[PDB]
Amino acid sequence: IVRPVADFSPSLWGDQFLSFSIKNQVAEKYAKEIEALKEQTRNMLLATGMKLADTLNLIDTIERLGISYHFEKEIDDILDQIYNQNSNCNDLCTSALQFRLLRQHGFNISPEIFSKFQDENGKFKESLASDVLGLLNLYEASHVRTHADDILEDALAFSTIHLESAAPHLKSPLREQVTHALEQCLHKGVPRVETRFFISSIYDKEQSKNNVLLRFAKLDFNLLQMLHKQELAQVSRWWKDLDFVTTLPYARDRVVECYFWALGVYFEPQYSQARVMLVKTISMISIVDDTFDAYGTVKELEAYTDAIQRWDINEIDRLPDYMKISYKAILDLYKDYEKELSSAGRSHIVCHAIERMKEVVRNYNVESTWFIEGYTPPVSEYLSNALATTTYYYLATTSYLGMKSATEQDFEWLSKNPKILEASVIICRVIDDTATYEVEKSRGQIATGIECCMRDYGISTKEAMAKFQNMAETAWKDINEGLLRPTPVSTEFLTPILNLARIVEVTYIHNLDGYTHPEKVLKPHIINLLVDSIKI
Ligand SMILES: C/C(=C\COP(=O)(O)OP(=O)(O)O)CC/C=C(\C)CNc1ccccc1
Ligand SMILES: [Mg+2]
Ligand SMILES: [Mg+2]
Ligand SMILES: [Mg+2]
Repeated sequence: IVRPVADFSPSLWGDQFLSFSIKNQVAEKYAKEIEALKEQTRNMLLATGMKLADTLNLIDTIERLGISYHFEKEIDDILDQIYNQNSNCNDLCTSALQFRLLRQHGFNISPEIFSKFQDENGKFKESLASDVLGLLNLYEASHVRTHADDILEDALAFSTIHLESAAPHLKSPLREQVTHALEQCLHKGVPRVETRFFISSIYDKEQSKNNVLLRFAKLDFNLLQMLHKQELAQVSRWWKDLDFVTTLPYARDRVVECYFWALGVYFEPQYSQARVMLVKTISMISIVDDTFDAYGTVKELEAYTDAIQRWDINEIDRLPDYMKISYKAILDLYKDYEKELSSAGRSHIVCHAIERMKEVVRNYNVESTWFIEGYTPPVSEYLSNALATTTYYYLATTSYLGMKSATEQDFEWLSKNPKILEASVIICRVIDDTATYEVEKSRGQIATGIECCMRDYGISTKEAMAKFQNMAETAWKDINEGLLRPTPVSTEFLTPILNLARIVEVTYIHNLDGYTHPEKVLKPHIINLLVDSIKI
């Protein structure tokens, strides 16, 4: 039994994360200052009689600075008051920001707030083309559209063309802020990634910056980063004591990138156990994926799939030796979770993630059977199988395991494949197929996603990759709609699903598999979030 040659890049990190010792001296210093700075900032938020535009800029600034999670209450109370007052008497900049902030927090503010900036056509008044700050906020706001916001259909295109035209002559740091927005809007970016950029490249270089907020943000980011580094060290050690690097060499060695993925789902300290649990799962399912996708014979993947279904160590003897390595590690991982959760009595909930992994595995095997047989399913049939293979139903479910507040009713909701969950699953699928179309139209895979879309609709690779990006746009509208109150579960359990969609957009920016090829895209992110501190 001779197998496809290993062709993956090795982890570019070595063991540079393997051992991080926190400096308690530094950490307690940072924390002590932050407490003072926090209250200073709380009082800024609670100041009486501010103008609407000042309030929205304050909240915007704090959120971009990455310190808003300290003021969920305060910030919500303020937006709720703003929402319930209906202020239709502002300019484009304030209006667009008001719109974006309220929408991001689930307040279904009407898009009619924009009617005053449009002609009798729904086309934005061209006279606004010289109002860069207005354009900039209209641009950002244009990305939180739901299906009901067709009024904003022109906003992205209008804002874009005029931001592009103005950028070269703007002063700094506004120029850099615009250029970066044009490349990566705020709403669909990874929060820590955007925050690092905002703090260092923009806010720190503003003539007008608030020094208390700047300092607060720098200290908080560097403090959490110490936590993240501990987390990664612990996970790196865990991955090293697994040694899949040598025993399962056919697979991608990307546990750092997996941690990046878990960090994107949530960064707050309260989600530390959840990150550690999540990243282990991400890492492990990545191995399973590579075993189906680049090593195991169909006969071998059958025994593997059945053994996953039966879920019981008595099945290892039925498996090839290298498959016993991954299989016992999988079963072990879940007994780990059961125990890690044992003290808070939340052990039972593990079977939700287990069942979702079984489901992923089932569809890995189908996918495999299609490739062997050379089957090109109709797009409907292809999606009904290829949605789960994103692993995203599964990761979403996993992400709840470590959240102390996650009740059974939450998992119950997530199991019914709610529309918000399905939308980010769709985004993952259509982006993965677009990026890795020419990756694996070379590796002999006649069963690619795009290849179904072409044979089915009688359309070219052009129209195929479009009609896919099409579904991505629809899905973002559904995500945005899914955040609106009344929410089906508490917002805390929606943000991970939204964050999962964000990470896919960011990793595959410019249409490249940034996970398999972390070099160009992911490595700079990883350096700025987990290697370099923000110099103070
Ligand atoms: C990275 C991987 C699948 C993508 O690689 P590939 O394009 O070869 O998959 P495919 O066979 O088309 O499903 C899943 C393992 C890593 C995880 C959980 C998070 N990252 C992720 C990235 C893209 C798709 C799904 C998930
Ligand atoms: Mg696969
Ligand atoms: Mg794969
Ligand atoms: Mg693919």
